[PDB]
Amino acid sequence: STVLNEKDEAINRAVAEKLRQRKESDRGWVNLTDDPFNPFLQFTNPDSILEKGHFPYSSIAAALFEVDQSNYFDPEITQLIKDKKPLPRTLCFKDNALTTPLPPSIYE
Amino acid sequence: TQTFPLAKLLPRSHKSLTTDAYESALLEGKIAVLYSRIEELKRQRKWSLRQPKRFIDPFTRESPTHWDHLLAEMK
Amino acid sequence: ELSEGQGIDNQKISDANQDALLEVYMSLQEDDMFYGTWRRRAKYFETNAALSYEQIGIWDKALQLYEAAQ
Amino acid sequence: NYWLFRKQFTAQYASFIFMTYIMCINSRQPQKIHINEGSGNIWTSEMLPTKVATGKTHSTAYNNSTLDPAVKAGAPIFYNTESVPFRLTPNIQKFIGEAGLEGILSVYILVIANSLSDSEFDMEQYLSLFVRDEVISWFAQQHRASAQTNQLREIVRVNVELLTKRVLQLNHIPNSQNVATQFVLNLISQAVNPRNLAYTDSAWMAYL
Amino acid sequence: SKHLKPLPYYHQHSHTTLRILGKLGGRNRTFIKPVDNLKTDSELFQNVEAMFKIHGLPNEVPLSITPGL
Amino acid sequence: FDKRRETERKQYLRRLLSRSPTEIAEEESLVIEARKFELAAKKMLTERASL
Repeated sequence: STVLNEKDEAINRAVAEKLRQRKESDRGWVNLTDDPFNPFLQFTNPDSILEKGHFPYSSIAAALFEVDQSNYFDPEITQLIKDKKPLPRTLCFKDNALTTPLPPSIYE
Repeated sequence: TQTFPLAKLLPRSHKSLTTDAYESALLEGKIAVLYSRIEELKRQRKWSLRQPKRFIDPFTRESPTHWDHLLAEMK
Repeated sequence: ELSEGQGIDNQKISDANQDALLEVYMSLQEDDMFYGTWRRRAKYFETNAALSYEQIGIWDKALQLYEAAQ
Repeated sequence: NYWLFRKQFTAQYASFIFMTYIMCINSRQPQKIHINEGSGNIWTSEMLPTKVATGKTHSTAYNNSTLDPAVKAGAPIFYNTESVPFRLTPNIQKFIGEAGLEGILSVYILVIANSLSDSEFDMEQYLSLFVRDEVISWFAQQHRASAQTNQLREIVRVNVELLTKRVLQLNHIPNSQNVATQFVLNLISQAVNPRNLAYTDSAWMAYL
Repeated sequence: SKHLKPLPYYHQHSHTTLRILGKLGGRNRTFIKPVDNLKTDSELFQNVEAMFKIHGLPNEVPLSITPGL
Repeated sequence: FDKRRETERKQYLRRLLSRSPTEIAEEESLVIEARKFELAAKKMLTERASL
């Protein structure tokens, strides 16, 4: 079970280094490398690829994922994208009545 | 990936390998080289995603002038 | 079907499934796949080496490896 | 039926891998390895060991103080020009399965190589006549020359020693500092490497 | 091997078969070899299908039409 | 505020906007490939853990 401690201390080191990087970079500069969703990309979804094994690899196969409509987001919107908070102006309707706003679905 | 790379383990293997293990090793190598190139570009201050914060005029953001209402009626 | 192709969170059920499959393999005396499944699943180097030496057929060296492991 | 077929197919594929690797047979294109569909028997046609002149390789077999005169350094030798030692594509790996590669394939290769190595059946006597016939055929067909007796004896001896060394290296080492089948695992790791798998002829059809 | 069954089966036949198999010695299992009579899906005719309509299912489902042929 | 920082900011922005087509194409390709590797982090992490 010491492997669990090894894994958790690895996570702790990773998050501590991320924190130090963001504190050293954000002071006087705007860094978007750490944010995963801020340079938002609406990738295409071709159906030619079928096996779907190690999608990042197979550069030719991954080249079918042509990016369309690139966009930038307000940092608060990116923060809302993280976690499961709903978007600001979402309107969810069910049985001709308003319900609690829904978070975006998560797809692979 | 760099806390313990797979390219150290693969030569030292004691169990049967598979194409998938080499797939994962090549993928993590690509991760490493991409991050290295990203850091090299950032160091040279040639990275578009990293820009200095811009100054904001305190007066403009507070109150709406007549021209801005006229531009709302515009749109 | 459940022994392979499962997520990291499914390690407990995967381990139980492998244990059941090893029971069945031992019962049928299909010891080759039995030794293969242990050598794939086992973590320690001593277990792997001893199991391989036992499967090949030489027993004294397997005994020595188990001695060292214990 | 499917499970029994998979087991027998893996066993016979281990036998076929050993058979191909020992005599350095290459160009095992997927239209030459006939496979049964009732049993798992695996047999390949067009079995011709590949021979290349010493000048066109880095082999140092003739350099161990052979009695062959230094003028005659173009004698043939068994060699595997293909980058991958034995044919093992991703499809066979997926069919055999994660467990099979350690359960049956490697263990059976080790068992065969252990049985056929100087254990009251020493190949040094058997391989001599067939290596002599192979060498005389190679000389007659390629070099278009006649080999005199002593040079033929030296070439046969060198090839027999090389073949028996290839067979003997697969045997598990007497000491137990490492797991058995370790050399077989090294060969499998070489054969599955995508860098080695890609660097091959298109007719070899590595993707299947 | 087909006759080797417990007490509900005929007693004399099972005991005689046991005596035959035991009395042979090491020659009773020297015949053991990898199976060679495996039957594909094409043989043992079951691949034939037929379009059927099911109340629960929304659309037609291709069942196999030869379970008991 | 500070006037020096901005001239530095404006000079930096002009320098980035004046880059050669090859360099900015490389930057765009790096971002695209980074996001492509981003989209499949979970499967890669699980496979690495299993291995």
